[PDB]
Amino acid sequence: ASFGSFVLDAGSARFVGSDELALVLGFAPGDVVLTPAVVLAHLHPDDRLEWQAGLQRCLATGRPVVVNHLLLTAEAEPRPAMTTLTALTEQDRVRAVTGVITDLSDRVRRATEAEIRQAVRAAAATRSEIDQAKGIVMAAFDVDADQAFALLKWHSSQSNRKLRDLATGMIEGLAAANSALPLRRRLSTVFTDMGCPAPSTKGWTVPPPTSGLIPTALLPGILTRAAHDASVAITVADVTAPDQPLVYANPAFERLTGYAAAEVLGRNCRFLQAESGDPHERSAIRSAIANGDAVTTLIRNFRQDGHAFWNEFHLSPVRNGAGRVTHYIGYQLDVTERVERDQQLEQLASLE
Amino acid sequence: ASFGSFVLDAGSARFVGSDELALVLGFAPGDVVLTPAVVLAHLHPDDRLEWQAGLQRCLATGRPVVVNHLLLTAEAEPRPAMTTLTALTRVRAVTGVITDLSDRVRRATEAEIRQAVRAAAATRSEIDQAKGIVMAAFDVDADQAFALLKWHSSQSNRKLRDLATGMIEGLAAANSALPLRRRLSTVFTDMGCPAPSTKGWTVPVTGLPPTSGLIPTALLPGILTRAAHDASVAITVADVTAPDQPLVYANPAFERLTGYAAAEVLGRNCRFLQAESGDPHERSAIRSAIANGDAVTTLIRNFRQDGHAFWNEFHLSPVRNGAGRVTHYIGYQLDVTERVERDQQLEQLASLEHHHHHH
Ligand SMILES: Cc1cc2nc3c(=O)[nH]c(=O)nc-3n(C[C@H](O)[C@H](O)[C@H](O)COP(=O)(O)O)c2cc1C
Ligand SMILES: Cc1cc2nc3c(=O)[nH]c(=O)nc-3n(C[C@H](O)[C@H](O)[C@H](O)COP(=O)(O)O)c2cc1C
Repeated sequence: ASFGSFVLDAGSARFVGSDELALVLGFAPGDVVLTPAVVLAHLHPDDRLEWQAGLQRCLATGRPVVVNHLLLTAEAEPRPAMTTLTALTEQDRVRAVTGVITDLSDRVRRATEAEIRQAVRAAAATRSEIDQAKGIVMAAFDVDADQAFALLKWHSSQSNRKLRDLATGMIEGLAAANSALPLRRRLSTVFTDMGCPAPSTKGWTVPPPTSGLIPTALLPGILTRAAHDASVAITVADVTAPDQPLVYANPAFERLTGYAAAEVLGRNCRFLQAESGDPHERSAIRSAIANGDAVTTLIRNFRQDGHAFWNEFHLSPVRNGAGRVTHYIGYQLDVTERVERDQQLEQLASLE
Repeated sequence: ASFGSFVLDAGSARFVGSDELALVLGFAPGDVVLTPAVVLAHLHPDDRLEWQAGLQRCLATGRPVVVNHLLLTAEAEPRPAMTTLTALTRVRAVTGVITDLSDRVRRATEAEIRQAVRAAAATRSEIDQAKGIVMAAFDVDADQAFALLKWHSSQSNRKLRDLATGMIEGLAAANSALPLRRRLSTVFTDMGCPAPSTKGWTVPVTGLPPTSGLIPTALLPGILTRAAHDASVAITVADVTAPDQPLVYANPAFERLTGYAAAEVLGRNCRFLQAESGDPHERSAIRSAIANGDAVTTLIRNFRQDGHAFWNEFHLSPVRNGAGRVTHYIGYQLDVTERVERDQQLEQLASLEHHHHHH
């Protein structure tokens, strides 16, 4: 049960296994004729080449051999085992080899809970925190793990930083970042603070019966109050006047842009661009307004302070009783977070 | 594998020990003459009797023998060892193989620990990933994210590592159409965490009077009618002079938000968004504010025409005619689900903090 024995004759290859050998392997003594192939069968496949070689060398050299290996069990886990081999030399020639397979299970020393905890914590102290960085990126841009992984690799190349170095830098960079900024824009600044290229700034320009249940007399006060209280920016420009000046700006516009409604009347809305308006973008807007068509524009803008943001503003033409388009309505929206995410997908697409 | 061998002639008791046997015991081959008495001197007293018997047994029987024992080390703890004895056939001599199991035993222990570390390293990576997912999904720091993972592990009676795996697998399988915070919240509840709260509130409004700027007063109705029509947020008007405060205006942004066409809601009170599930106290708060001509903001649970729910923060602004009579009310509905979902997670952490401070 603990150990078994066999003998092989060099000349005739006659293998005689003992009753104990079958028992150490998981057999009854008489069940099977014990053979070397059967012995190898109950060894872990990693042990079979060395075990065979150990025997062949004992036959060729006659010196004793010891092989460390496992013993497979049909149901249970493998047990540590050892095989010793010795030879009988007749006239400087090996006549037979006797082998002894022993079960080392009773000599195994198991790992204490303490040393395991020490080793696990040592590894946990030296780990790369990319898994956390992976989770932050996937959730921040609502992308999957693979996509989040791909982005982190790209960002490292641009920063010329180790992949793990990017993970730590991003995490402690995000932690010290300004919480008042939205997350996606916060993360992009963390990446640019580490040498990654700033995101692109290019934009684009693309193109009521009446219920009668409101008294005509009461409509102006109702509609005036509605524009005042609306949570999105509303503006009106007199396209008949010099330089298409603004004639209305609601409080939401002040909040969005930092310019007080009073101190903006009479001016063209270009001022939101500071002195950084792109010429090609201006031509698209100017051409749209002159043509009296309805259009939507994505553009970068700036508040009365330096704070930049993406602005998707829609332009609606309004006619008078004569059918002449005399005013335009502008609907400004801060769409920074959508654009930040969409730019990351552009980046992933570019990796095709 | 460090081992040594010997051969012992039966009749003459001649003992031939290998150079390797000398080294196993702790001597260069030339330093010592190898005799059976020398071998036993490096075994522990308690092994000597069993070892001698095994050697005598293999001689008489000729049957293989194995003896477990120690090897004594000068100024060091003994090493585990094992002797194998085979006879060369009567018994002409016995071949012995003394093996030092010190290395094999040490490596097996080291391997068990390595496998353990790999298991722990895997469980740490998933917790770290889930920690990061929570951090950015709800925009909270790592301690808060980790605290919420511990909280939701407690509420679902799960171990933190099992929760982490469930959240990652579940989120991956969630419906991509749901905005992330709603999506993740339903993953926690699908795993046994209790459902989020449903109770809202109603508060007053804490400005400057409205003006129409420099819009020509004649063009104002057309200009601002167009404005309310194209605005991206919902706008509704109710006539509080008519019975049951019916809806008299609703812009397309309201139609997108609720799934109701204006034609099919004009003339009805807005309560239909509550789907007959309005909290009695919340309704009374709204009624009282309206009856008093107050400006209030209300958070309430609502449902589109298709039944799907959303958190609605809608502001109520009274409109007074020339004589000062409130004739209409304006409502601005906003889907603030994602914000509310974050506030609720933050609310769970703040509730725990208060508990720790005051118990
Ligand atoms: C009602 C209205 C609102 C506008 N709002 C914005 C805006 O928010 N941001 C912006 O960059 N341009 C806006 N524009 C465009 C500018 O006012 C300007 O007409 C356009 O950029 C062309 O500028 P240019 O005359 O310098 O080429 C708006 C135009 C109108 C008519
Ligand atoms: C302009 C306006 C908009 C409203 N919008 C909503 C809404 O979107 N969701 C909601 O639950 N209640 C809304 N209400 C409140 C209900 O229509 C109703 O006044 C309230 O539930 C009163 O309680 P009762 O229905 O029990 O009388 C609104 C009220 C007004 C005047």
